[PDB]
Amino acid sequence: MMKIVVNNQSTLAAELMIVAQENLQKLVEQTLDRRIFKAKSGEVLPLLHGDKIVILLGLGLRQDFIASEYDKIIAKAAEQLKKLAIKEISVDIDYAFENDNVKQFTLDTVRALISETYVFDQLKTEKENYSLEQIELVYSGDQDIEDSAKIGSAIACGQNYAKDLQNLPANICTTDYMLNEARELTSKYATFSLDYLDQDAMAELGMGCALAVGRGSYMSNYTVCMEYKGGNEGDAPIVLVGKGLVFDNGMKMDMGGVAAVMGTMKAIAMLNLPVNVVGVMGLAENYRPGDVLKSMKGITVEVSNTDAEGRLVLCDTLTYIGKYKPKAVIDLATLTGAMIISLGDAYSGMFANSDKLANSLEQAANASNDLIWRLPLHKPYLKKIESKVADMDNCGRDRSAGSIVAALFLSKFTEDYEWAHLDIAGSAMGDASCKASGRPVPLLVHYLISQAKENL
Amino acid sequence: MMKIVVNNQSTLAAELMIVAQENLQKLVEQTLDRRIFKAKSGEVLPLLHGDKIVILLGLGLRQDFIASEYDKIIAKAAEQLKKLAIKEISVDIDYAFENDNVKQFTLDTVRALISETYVFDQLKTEKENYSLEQIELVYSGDQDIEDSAKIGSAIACGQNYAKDLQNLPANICTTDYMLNEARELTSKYATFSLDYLDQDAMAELGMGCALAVGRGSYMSNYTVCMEYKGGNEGDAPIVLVGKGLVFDNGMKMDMGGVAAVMGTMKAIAMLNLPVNVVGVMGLAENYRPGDVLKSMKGITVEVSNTDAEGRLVLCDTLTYIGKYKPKAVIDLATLTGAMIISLGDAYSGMFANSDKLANSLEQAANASNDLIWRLPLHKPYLKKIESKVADMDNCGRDRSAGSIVAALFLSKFTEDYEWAHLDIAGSAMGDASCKASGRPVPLLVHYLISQAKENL
Amino acid sequence: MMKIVVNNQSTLAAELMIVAQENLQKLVEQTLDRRIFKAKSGEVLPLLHGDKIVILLGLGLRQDFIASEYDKIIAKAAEQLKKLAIKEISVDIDYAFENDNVKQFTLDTVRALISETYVFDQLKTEKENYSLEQIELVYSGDQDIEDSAKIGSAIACGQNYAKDLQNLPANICTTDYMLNEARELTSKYATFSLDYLDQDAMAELGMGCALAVGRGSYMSNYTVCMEYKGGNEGDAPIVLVGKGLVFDNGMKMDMGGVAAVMGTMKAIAMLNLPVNVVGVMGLAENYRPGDVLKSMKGITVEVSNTDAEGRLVLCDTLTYIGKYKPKAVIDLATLTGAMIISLGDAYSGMFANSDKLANSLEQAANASNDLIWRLPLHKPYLKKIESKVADMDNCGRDRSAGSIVAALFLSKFTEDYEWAHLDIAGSAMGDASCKASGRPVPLLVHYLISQAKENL
Ligand SMILES: [Cl-]
Ligand SMILES: [Cl-]
Ligand SMILES: [Cl-]
Ligand SMILES: [Cl-]
Ligand SMILES: [Cl-]
Ligand SMILES: [Cl-]
Ligand SMILES: [Cl-]
Ligand SMILES: [Cl-]
Ligand SMILES: [Cl-]
Ligand SMILES: [Cl-]
Ligand SMILES: [Cl-]
Ligand SMILES: [Cl-]
Ligand SMILES: [Cl-]
Ligand SMILES: [Cl-]
Ligand SMILES: [Cl-]
Ligand SMILES: [K+]
Ligand SMILES: [K+]
Ligand SMILES: [K+]
Ligand SMILES: [K+]
Ligand SMILES: [K+]
Ligand SMILES: [K+]
Ligand SMILES: [K+]
Ligand SMILES: [K+]
Ligand SMILES: [K+]
Repeated sequence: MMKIVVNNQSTLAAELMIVAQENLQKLVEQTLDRRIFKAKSGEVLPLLHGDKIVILLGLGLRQDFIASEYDKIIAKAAEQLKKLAIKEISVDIDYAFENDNVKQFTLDTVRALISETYVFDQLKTEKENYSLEQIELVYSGDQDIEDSAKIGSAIACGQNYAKDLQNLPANICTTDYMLNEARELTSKYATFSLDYLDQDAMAELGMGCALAVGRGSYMSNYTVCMEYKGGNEGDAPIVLVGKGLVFDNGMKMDMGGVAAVMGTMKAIAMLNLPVNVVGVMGLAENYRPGDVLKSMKGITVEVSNTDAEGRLVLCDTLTYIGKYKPKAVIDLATLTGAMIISLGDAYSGMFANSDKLANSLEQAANASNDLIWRLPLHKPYLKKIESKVADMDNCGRDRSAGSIVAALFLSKFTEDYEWAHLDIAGSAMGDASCKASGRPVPLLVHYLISQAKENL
Repeated sequence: MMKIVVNNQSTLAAELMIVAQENLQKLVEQTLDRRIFKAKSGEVLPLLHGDKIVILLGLGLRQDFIASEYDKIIAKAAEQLKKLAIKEISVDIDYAFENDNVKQFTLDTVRALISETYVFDQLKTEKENYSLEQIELVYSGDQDIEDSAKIGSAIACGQNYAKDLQNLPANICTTDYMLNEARELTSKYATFSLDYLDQDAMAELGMGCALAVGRGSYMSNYTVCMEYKGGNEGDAPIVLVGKGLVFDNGMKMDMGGVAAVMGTMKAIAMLNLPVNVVGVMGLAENYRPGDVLKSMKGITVEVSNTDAEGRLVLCDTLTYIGKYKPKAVIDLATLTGAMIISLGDAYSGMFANSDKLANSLEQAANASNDLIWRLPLHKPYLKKIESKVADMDNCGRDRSAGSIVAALFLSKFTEDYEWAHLDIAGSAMGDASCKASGRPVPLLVHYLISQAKENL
Repeated sequence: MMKIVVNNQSTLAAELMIVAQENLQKLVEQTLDRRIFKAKSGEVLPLLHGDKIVILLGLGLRQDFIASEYDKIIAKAAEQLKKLAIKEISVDIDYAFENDNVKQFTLDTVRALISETYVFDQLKTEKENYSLEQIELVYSGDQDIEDSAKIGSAIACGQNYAKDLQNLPANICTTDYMLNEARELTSKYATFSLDYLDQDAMAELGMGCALAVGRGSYMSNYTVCMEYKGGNEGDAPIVLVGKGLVFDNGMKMDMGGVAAVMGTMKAIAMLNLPVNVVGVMGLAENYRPGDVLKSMKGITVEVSNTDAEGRLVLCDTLTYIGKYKPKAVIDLATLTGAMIISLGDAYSGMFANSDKLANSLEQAANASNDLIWRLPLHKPYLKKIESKVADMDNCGRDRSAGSIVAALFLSKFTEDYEWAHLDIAGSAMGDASCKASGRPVPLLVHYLISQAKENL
């Protein structure tokens, strides 16, 4: 596997010097060796002069530094690593910002490095044969950063797993494929258990909304539950709900919901978090316009928009998970294109029926720099999905407050939970980058770690 | 004019009873007179039984009550008022919610009544000949509500004026027409003064962005400044900047920016606020794709989107107002259609480069229930308007984070102010209601009143 | 200015080693210094180890090498040059392909280097302040390459000038601006003379097609002629005709036609070619659908497509240039979007009414690797522009054989010349690269040089 260690000097054959612009001069003294690299944000200079390779990466000035953009900077170094085929790297952070707290910066540096050196060649004939085998984090200060490195490593491992699942094509990534992934993941840890419903079970429960979305398909619906019993027995679990509609459209809406749940379950299992968590996945493949379905809850839904099938899967799943008597429920869905227009790729939009939960997610977002922006769950917009023939419509007649309307639809099914909804259409896919990001795995693991600490 | 008085009993020939559902029974005792009206939110029952007419209007239960929707409820009564031709009305609020603070509820009731009985028949041959001549607010409690009524009245007067200006057609509402409105408004109050630039003056200042938007038109550009010297001489003014691009398109983007500035200037003049305020209006009428302009600031702007001309007018105006050395600058623009998708009609989206200012606007929004939602001014999205041939583009190449991008463009021109930008495309026009609302006049007057009090 | 010299060893402080993969080993012996760079096509490795910087640039294997793509490879080195701020560079070509003839490779290397280090910051506030000041071409063989370097230099100077003109925005690049460029260029060389027609002159000649295209605009039409009298007096000139419709649309059709004429006139003036050449520019700015115009030739043209105005300018200009009694006439026009669909960015599509001329252009294209593909001037497609009300239509009723139809339209005006038409919509702009290329300046200068040699 990947070796992550921490040390107070650099001992590998290649080194990556991460340099704040205000520390450039000091670095120069310790070393126009002087003039050539100015340590500007994202600037990269590989010095192959010594027998050992040295790559300088600039951060610019503290006052211009947006932490949420740090992956984009590390990306620059990661290209050089791949290009020079460097598999073992010492990462010296002594010349970064004095102000920044080292623990989070360590966590982030390790995470971004492992994340940005990710490669997908599963379906290619020519293999890249490149990956990092070792990172030696080099730090001279007095702070304990060992664990931070371990966590950033685990998270990056989960983001990359999420990326794998988002990158698979729909004909390979079938509902059976996903069900098998859940089996293979749960088999690897004694703390895991797997429960799931097939169509028959789902039909006995009256899950009319979710079953209708797959009605026409050859791929079976499944509601898959990975119970991670990290915490004390009987303590209420945190439930993560992911939407995994194969071949979903809004432009294409990928597996990001379930991909991030998988990625998050893997990470917390690796870190062995002392918290109870259930990862739940609603699986289906893509029932005419105007049909009326009966949800498990018993609310009748007129499906006015055939494009909006993803929410139908999420509503029955959200009703079903109530059995867990969850302390919190967070769902993740590449749910609306409106989200990209509202916030772009940088933020996951979030909606919550609980200020306490919203706050915790906001703290996790600040800590991890996996950015969220809360949007208002504005009840009067419920009128936009009144229906002539049914209890409610699934979608408004126009595009206005689209994401809000979608969250409101779901909110009819979650009134008994403390609940948050992350619309990750932008944050998971990009907005024209079109690249799997593995988000919001980092946010969720920070949130879960914070909840796990509150346990002790 | 309109008579607003306050009294502890009802003495006019028609009465409007505003009834919380929890107080229905109590109202019945004081009076199937019983069974017929249930005081549901917005329910209306006119009793023409007595010689005096009595209209009952329900509020539903406290726990279901969204204050920001109160105009929609009052609207129901206002239809009855017009239909029954009632010009003098006693408004009894003793049966409304006990919990609600009476002062704000009084202010809101008076405002909504005057606002919702608004009529526009200026260009019609058949006149409605309807308006409220007198409201007697009836309240039995110990709170002093006289002033609250006066304020709600002034605000509604400003909203209606704003509605008039939004409702005028572009061929009547010329830049000259607007300039004359500013003259007529400033002539009515000793506290007002008028300064303005014509094209020649604007060209001497190098206002290349704003001048370019009107370059082709017969209607002249103007930058119109209404200085309201309510406060102590030499105290830094609050500057309100409005975008008034005649015949603007994004669907059509109306005069809402300048209309709300006008409405706000009228209201604070009527209330005689002890605060220094300058209302500024950038006027122009609708220069090919790809042109490069030099702003007054000297930044060069490639105009990639011919639709996005409104921001060009706002940037030069924002630079120009710096002369005032304003304590705060708030601009208002029906700027993007993206806003309607993000938030719909209920919220003005806001962006701020100052947390202090954002907070004050958030307090005003809470107080008045003229809702705002802060969106993030996310600097990395500046990349979306990098330009090959110029300092910057005016618009991104796609629709993503559109409103944010527009705010970021403007933010390049306001780095020296505490500054907020209200995108009122949704809140001023509706999202398919398509009706002038006079917003955000109510928000701005609350904000200004709060600032005026902090003066003493 | 730029210093270009030739030498048999490298004497500047930075060096660029251009390395064929089959010569990598040999280079290594002369020098894992070994393992790291594999000389793959476009691979770049800057060695800042010595006091002098050394950049290695790979070509891959001879059998995989497409010469027309060489600029894309040089581009890789040019980024490093700019990034390391290297202004003086020795370019060693001894390790390139043995098979390639050195003269053309020298010409191409110099041209691509100067072309790919081009910067446009005319309208920017922040200047790049970067350009090559000196290239020392290093070659150990027995071939005389001095002149080749001079020519490649002149051509790159013309391509960059063309790029400048394509990159200017329409509001800066007015018909007056272009007329002034022709004045400034003709003033710099005794061999140049300037004749031109304004609108009045054009109207006396009956140029009804060209005048109609600008009829509505403020920018005047001009037909601008730069007579370059390099050759013997009285010898028939080669006429290059360029279409320069400001703000033209098809997506946007730029100044590429006149830009390349300008660039070509500059280059041959610098090289002092002993050939008679007239560069002619039809200038206008953007007359309803269905109008009938009388061309100078007297053919009546129904303008069915308002988008197709560019050809109307070209037809009157083509008639007019007959006065020169030209030996050959080549026109260049970003004329159809169809071209990009047919051939993409790599080829200029060409049409000719003369096999002799087509052949010469094909030889120039082979020599310079400024690629052309001849398309058929298929007379039966003349039926697609038959007109009910006029001699002919300007455009077909559908998109089929669009470029061919456009060439056929023009061919009605050139039956007395040996004539070629280059549709450079793809080759000048890119197809989503969207980048000015300065093509086909290189092709035209090779053609002209070849014609100049045939003179002696
Ligand atoms: Cl990994
Ligand atoms: Cl959906
Ligand atoms: Cl939507
Ligand atoms: Cl609850
Ligand atoms: Cl923990
Ligand atoms: Cl009024
Ligand atoms: Cl705009
Ligand atoms: Cl937009
Ligand atoms: Cl400030
Ligand atoms: Cl006050
Ligand atoms: Cl040059
Ligand atoms: Cl054309
Ligand atoms: Cl075509
Ligand atoms: Cl001939
Ligand atoms: Cl020659
Ligand atoms: K297990
Ligand atoms: K199925
Ligand atoms: K949308
Ligand atoms: K006055
Ligand atoms: K004008
Ligand atoms: K939009
Ligand atoms: K001359
Ligand atoms: K003209
Ligand atoms: K086409």
